[PDB]
Amino acid sequence: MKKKPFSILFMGIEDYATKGQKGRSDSLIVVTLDPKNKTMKMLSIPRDTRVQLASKTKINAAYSKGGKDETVETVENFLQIPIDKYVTVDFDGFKDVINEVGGIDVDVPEMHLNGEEALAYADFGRNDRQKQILNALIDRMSDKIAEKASENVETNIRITEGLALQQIYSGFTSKKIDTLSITGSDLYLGPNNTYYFEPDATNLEKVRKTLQEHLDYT
Repeated sequence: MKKKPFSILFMGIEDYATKGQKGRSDSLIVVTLDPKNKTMKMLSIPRDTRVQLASKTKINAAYSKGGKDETVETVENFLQIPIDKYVTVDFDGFKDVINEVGGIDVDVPEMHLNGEEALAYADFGRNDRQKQILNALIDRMSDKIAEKASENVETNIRITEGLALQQIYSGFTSKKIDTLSITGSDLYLGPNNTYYFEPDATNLEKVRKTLQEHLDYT
């Protein structure tokens, strides 16, 4: 595996059976990796962020009207960086994969936790707990667990690469991820009061530059 930096979009569903306005994603987390330098940054995109979908401006419910490929292109558009790898997991598949690696501890407002727990252990308060979980999973190992956990998710991360990665990132990596944030305010629209997260322009542009530089990308 080359050691060029690259991005991963983790998308969390409930379905795999998504169809109407009810297919939407629950979690969107982006990680950027720079293997050569054993680095990593991480970003959470709040479900209600108000974006142009890949022309009104709606939440990032691009999965519902296009599936994975739409969420990916919306996110690329929103972050101005290429998404190289993706990972989509269900509610079960999630719980599952956690059991697999052995479960893991977090923290809670520490303790271990079972698929069901962590799974239920989970805007912007939910968001902190999700990175918590990812963060725990990443620490939970910094050979078959892959094969299994992998055939349970939509992804384009091959086996060789995954193994190459936990190998490169065994050393130096635990609570070091440079975690970024999308900062915005509340915006309510219409009578019924449909809620939107409106991201702060200024921060967005600093998040973009940060990631762009980490991917070595203009």
